[PDB]
Amino acid sequence: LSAANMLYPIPPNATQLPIPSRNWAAFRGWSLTRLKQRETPALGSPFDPY
Amino acid sequence: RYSMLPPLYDTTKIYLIDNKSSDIQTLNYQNDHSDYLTTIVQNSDFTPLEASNHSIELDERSRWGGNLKTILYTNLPNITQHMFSNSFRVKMMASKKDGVPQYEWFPLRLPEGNFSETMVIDLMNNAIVELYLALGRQEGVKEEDIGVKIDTRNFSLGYDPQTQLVTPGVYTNEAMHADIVLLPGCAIDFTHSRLNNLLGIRKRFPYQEGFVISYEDLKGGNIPALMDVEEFNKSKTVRALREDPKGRSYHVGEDPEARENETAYRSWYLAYNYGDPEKGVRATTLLTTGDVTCGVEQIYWSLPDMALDPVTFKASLKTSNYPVVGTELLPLVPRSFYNAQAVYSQWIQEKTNQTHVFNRFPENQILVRPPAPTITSISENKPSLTDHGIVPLRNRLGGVQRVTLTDARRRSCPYVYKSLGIVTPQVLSSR
Amino acid sequence: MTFEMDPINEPTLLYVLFEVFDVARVHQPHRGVIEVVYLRTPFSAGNA
Amino acid sequence: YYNSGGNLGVLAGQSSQLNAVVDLQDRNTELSYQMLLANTTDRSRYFSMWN
Repeated sequence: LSAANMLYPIPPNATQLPIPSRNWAAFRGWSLTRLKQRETPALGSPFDPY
Repeated sequence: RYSMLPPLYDTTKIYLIDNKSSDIQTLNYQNDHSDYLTTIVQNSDFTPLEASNHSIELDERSRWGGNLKTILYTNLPNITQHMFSNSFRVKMMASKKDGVPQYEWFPLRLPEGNFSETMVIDLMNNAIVELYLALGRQEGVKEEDIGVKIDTRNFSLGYDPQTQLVTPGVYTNEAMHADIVLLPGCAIDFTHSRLNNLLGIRKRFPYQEGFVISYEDLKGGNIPALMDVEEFNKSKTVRALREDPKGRSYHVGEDPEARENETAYRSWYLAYNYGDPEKGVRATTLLTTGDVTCGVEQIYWSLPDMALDPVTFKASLKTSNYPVVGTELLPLVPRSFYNAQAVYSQWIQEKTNQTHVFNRFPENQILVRPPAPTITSISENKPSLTDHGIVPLRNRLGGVQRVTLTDARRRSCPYVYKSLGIVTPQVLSSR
Repeated sequence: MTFEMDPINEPTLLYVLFEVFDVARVHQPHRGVIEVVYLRTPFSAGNA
Repeated sequence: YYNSGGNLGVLAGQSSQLNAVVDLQDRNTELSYQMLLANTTDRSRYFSMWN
């Protein structure tokens, strides 16, 4: 895959969604989609109670 | 190297805060201030958690090794299930009908919170009472022959070497040091309790597991019976007091006064420096200071993903064998006071409180409330500021450190409120 | 970046993928010794 | 467990003691593996062993 995974919340009924970030170098390209919060388990923690 | 920005020369600082665990929401979503992960980055514009992949580089040519001046601060109660101070076994009588008694060991439990050495003693006997109020009085045993009872006063200050009775007619009301009174065929277990050190009773040879102390072991420490005061006109003397108000026999060994005047109440304090110091209790035990904290047990610190393996320690991933970097003493202190009110405040506390819980037997001179000893000592959680020695560092420190605080039995201490460290790395020697 | 999308009656997420170079070299000098060196550029270790 | 610093896997030589597995919750191994298979083989057949 070779890519940094980022996740930004999209409030219900929201239409616009800005995302600020900066790269000091040059990568390969962008790749994106859309997922449902309920269907996305919060990783990083050894357990998701919600 | 900080991967970005500009690198800095010698004498730098890498801080490991506990105020960073909330932001790392993903790693400490299960552990509370005992083994949480922190980000030793602190850039200031990259949102809470970030820089998990980035590593704080250190050169290949030379190894570092800075100090570690941590700031610990706990809030561990006096008594809790953790430190094994709430429970304490003690064989007490179960029944006694038609001369058909029995004795069985029962584990007791104490509530979380309450402190003070005097208050804990009253609680240890309060547990004895609730056991009786559930099994005792329903089966057969009376209120008189209640096995086990912690006291504090000396029961041989008024004793005269002629009559062999406490001439005052009342035991001297003035605590000296806590102990453990026992009745025929009943003791206390302290193999799995640290309450024994609280009383001030340690074995000379602590290395041997099993702190059993039966009634059979307390030979030559019989509590001298009182003198019948109301019957002193010229002659009487020899006649010890049997009953009293409400009628509660002291359980005399026999009717005679010769070799008998004594009762069936073996005392620990009397067995110590009044018994025979060759085959008595004073052979395996020791009269030590109370000390509320129960012990000077010292915690361990460690930082696996940063500090090198200290000599013989080995790498692994388990909260029960982390490479210790330096040990500190648990931030619990004794606070010496002075209550001249004592014993006199006892006579008043019975009115401050609505119900005599502890003092259910204000008549009996043995099953009463233990006289409040002078100078009460209480625990006080003081935020220590230790000074740890120099410790070598890795070749490439991680983005997300792991701050752990192991205990004596190698496990988490769920009573940590603050736990931050400061490290100031510096060059040692080249390769 | 500014993403304009259709409104949905439920919380969603914008899964982005900054394609980069996540490479790592493995060096084995002696018996029972593994030395690896990772390197993901851009985004070495987060952004700040 | 993957991409979780909380339960990062270990794989180092007993003598080295230096873990050779450095993971970041920023990476996504799971998805990565998926796409990988769909590029080297026909992701339509089944293979019980790997479920």
